[PDB]
Amino acid sequence: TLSAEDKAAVERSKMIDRNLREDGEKAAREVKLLLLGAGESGKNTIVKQMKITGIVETHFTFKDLHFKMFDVGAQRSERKKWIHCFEGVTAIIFCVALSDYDLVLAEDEEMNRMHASMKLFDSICNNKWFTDTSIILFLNKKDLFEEKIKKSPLTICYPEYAGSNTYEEAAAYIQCQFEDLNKRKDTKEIYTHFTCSTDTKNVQFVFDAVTDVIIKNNLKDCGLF
Amino acid sequence: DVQLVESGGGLVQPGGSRKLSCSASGFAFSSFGMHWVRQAPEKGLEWVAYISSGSGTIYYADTVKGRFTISRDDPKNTLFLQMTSLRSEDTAMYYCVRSIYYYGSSPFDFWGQGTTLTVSSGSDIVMTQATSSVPVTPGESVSISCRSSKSLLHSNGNTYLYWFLQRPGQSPQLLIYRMSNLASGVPDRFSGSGSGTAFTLTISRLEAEDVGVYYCMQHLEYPLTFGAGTKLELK
Amino acid sequence: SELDQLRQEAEQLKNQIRDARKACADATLSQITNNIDPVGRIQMRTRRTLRGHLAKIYAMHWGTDSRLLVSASQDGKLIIWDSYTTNKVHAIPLRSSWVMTCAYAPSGNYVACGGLDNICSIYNLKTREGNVRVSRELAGHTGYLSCCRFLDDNQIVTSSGDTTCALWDIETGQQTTTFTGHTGDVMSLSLAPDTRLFVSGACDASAKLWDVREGMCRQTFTGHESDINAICFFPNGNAFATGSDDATCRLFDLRADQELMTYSHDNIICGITSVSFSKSGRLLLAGYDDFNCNVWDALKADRAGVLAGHDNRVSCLGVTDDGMAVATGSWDSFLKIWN
Amino acid sequence: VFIATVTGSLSLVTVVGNILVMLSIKVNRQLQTVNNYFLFSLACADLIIGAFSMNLYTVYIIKGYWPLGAVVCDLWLALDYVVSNASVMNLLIISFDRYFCVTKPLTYPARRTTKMAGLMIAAAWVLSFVLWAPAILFWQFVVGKRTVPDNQCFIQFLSNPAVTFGTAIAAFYLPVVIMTVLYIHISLASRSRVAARERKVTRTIFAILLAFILTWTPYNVMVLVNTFCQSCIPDTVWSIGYWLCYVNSTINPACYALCNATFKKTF
Amino acid sequence: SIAQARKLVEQLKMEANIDRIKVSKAAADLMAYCEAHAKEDPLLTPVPASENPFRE
Ligand SMILES: COc1nc2sc(C(=O)NC3CC3)c(N)c2c(C)c1Cl
Ligand SMILES: C[N+](C)(C)CC#CCOC1=NOCC1
Repeated sequence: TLSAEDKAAVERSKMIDRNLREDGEKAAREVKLLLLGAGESGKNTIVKQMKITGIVETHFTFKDLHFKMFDVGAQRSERKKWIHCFEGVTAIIFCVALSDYDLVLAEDEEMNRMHASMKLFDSICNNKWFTDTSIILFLNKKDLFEEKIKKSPLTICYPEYAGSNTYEEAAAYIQCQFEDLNKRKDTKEIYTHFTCSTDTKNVQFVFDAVTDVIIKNNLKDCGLF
Repeated sequence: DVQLVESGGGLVQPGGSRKLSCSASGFAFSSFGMHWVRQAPEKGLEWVAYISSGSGTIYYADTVKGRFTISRDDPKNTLFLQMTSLRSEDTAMYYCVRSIYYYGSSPFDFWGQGTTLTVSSGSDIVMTQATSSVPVTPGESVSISCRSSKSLLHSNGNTYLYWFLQRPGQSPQLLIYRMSNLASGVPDRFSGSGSGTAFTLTISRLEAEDVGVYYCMQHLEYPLTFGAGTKLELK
Repeated sequence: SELDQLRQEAEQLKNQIRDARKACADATLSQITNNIDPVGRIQMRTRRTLRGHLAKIYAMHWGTDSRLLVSASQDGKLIIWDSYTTNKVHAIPLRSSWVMTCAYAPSGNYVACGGLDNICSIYNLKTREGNVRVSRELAGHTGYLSCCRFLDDNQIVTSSGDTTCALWDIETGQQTTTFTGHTGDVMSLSLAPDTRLFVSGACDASAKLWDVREGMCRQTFTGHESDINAICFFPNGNAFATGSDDATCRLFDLRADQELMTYSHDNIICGITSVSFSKSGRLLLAGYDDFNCNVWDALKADRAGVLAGHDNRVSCLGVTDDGMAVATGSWDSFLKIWN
Repeated sequence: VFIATVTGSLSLVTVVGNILVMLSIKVNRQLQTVNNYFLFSLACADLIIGAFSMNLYTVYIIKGYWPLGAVVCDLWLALDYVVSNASVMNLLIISFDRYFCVTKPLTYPARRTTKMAGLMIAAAWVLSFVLWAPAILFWQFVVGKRTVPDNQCFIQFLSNPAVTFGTAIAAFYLPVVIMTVLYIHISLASRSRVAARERKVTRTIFAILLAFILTWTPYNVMVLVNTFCQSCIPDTVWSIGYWLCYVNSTINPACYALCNATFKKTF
Repeated sequence: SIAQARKLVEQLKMEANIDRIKVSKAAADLMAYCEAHAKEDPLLTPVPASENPFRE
């Protein structure tokens, strides 16, 4: 049997257990989003909208729902060394600048920024750690894209494009070319918004998509899905 | 810094009631178990009550059982002892003692200053400190002996005996915890050596601040019992 | 063509090192230990199961006493456990929940942690106030901090994803020494028993031996086909073992300056996450992505046994200083004590 | 005695399936959830039905009469009707838990503890117990005499119309219409406002609802018609109805456990 | 990149010029260490249940 100090140590251990269980429950009730995208693709604009070295973390609460958002852009190491840490996030918010559809990369000659963002989206969406994780896709800078789409056609990026040079058709084509990179259509859903800078309609879209993801997770928990 | 301040003493009519308070500052109060320990003026220390961290475990001494109620309020960092139907024997100086319990911890490490309470008018382990007084001179090694009626060595290899020093006019100070381990801030000249039921506390190269009364305490079983104390004085 | 001439001189030096390594390799390790008896079959049972972590466990380190261990999980919590009684001695909340390594000081007074925040946090355990406080935050790495080990209470050596190792003075928070030379992310380190030398394995399929005082790379070891996730020293200090992503472990020797043994089996293709040795060095234990741990005869390269008790990836493992037990921590949020 | 062999095999499938569900929840750490406690309780009730309730009805149909006794008959009836109502109540609170999870995904799992799961399981078992057990054990005392024949083993108050309709409405018709309304609202709520998911969950909803209807309905409709006319229903029909109620407990893992792919692997 | 090239060349010089012993000697020394501490390894040979803290 135990001595007095052993019994008090067991009682301290059980108090630690109860504090751990409470902290675990409060951590479980929060929403965690992983923010990804190419450099200078509008990620900062998204962070400023949501807000109102190392891993940047953003705390914001919308409609009595708490959101942590993790920006990992300052990690210069290769992605597969640390991406497995984000296996259990609620969603991946992926930012793509539309205005980069005609701008060549400055680091590498004769390589396009839009092809690089599609290859990054293909690497993330089909990663073995994110089989069930959903993607909220934000297409930034749609007014600069509408200004550029009048003078520069989409055919310089997508030579197989068969539509016109108008805004909406080209935007729908870029949306379809990002959503058809999803190999795992059944296990994950991709939500797309055009990042309109009016009446805070982006935080509401994130809220709606996270609510849909939580509904699907509850359906998987209850055995119905 | 760590500080425990007691209040609520004074002169009480016999059979009355009073409530002692101990305000804590400078440490994480809600992670420490707390004890009330009394000290009748002629006599030595006597354990009164204990409330655990989180208030899940409460123990009392037989003398005070049914009359006294220990409690803690953790947001205000305060410890209460509600004493009902006081007797003449209850007249003593009362200390709140903090004690934390994990592997390698040092319980009974800090004692409050104490508040004075004046009242006008079988299976417990018995610790024996046979020699009450020892005359000593500075620079001379000295041994203090304690003897327990029961074996204090547990089956986990720990021996639960503690050595405290009470300097004249001050609160008791923890010197040795769990037979041989020495405490934080205690000089290395103190040393505890015991073999199950006989314990020795050695003070090599005695200094002027080593005089006072030395108490041995067991912590194997509740109620915690103290020795009668061995006094060291100069010349 | 100064650049090309130094490339030819570098290739000539590499050829000279390769020839000098083949000169001093008369026999193999298998040819010498062909006459010693095999260790038999090692059956280790799960004595204790430490429960409490609510996310994946990324690291664990044993204390010198061998009764206290620290574990780190991604829920933001370092737990300090008592192996013998399965009691939680401490629970430390982390400011950043993205932790990848933890260390226990040899004195027992401090723990360390670090990860994707590029900061090694040093926590004081023996505080007068009774809680665990952040004693130091060491910043200066520009990549994720992958491993840290205490030398004493005042010095610590960290490895990071910025292809550099660093020796820090804790009480002034300054990088005393910076170790450079690795071209890929340094994934693990290990300290010698005298703490004069340390080895580090990086994502460039190479391991470098570094002097701690003079701050230089003494020897470079190649042979692995992919990223060296784990590294550990043999108990004498004259050899180390590397665990990599090519499903092989390799035993290198500092005095012979080359690879001595390869530990691989055709049935196991998963990469190694953690390696350690027994107290005598006869057994080499390796954790794998196949949810199991393999015990290898370090002198004969036979699989001495299997530790199979985890439902997810065995992320970390350690052996006590007396060699009494092996702790394996895994992504299934449990640690298990094996004996 | 071929019927005894087939019904013994059915009992064996029921017991092993319930044991497999319990093993799946206990052995595997990743399945110890608040949602799976209700499945645990349901598989324990179905284990009770398969182990004890089925066997006594087997010897009853093979012999053709009940020679066990009159006290053991009342204990069997009380045990079977309380465990069966507990099974129906566990299904009803599974419907309520799923409804609240889908309709309020952001607030309901925050206020759903293990204490509320235990409270609703306890409330379901206590409500089934006080609905069935006192009326069946004490009905002969309340009227002072036992009018049930010694040979046959059935409930005395099944001939009284008022108590028959009250028990049928409370035990089955009200929970089945609450389950139908709640599961229909689960199907509608599942649709992505922001589909393969909707059609898949609509299939699983229709599967479990059709299973519950086609098993539990013929017994209740025989209960309702028997009270007015004793002579109408032969004992053969009665056996077929009882066996359908039993096979519901048999195929409870088939409809609930298999849909969740973790249990399919763990089997 | 002449600075990095000449630093890599000096690194390979200072790694080439070290003294190396023969593989057979180092293998014999690892075997001698493994047999010198055989009885001190609890993993190699199981301790008694009373001696084992975790078993007891
Ligand atoms: C005439 O009234 C009744 N007779 C019977 S006979 C029977 C049965 O199972 N008989 C077959 C197995 C042998 C019943 N369950 C039953 C009931 C409920 C009534 Cl009310
Ligand atoms: C006992 N049996 C399984 C044959 C039917 C029953 C019962 C009690 O529970 C409910 N009453 O009627 C439907 C469910």
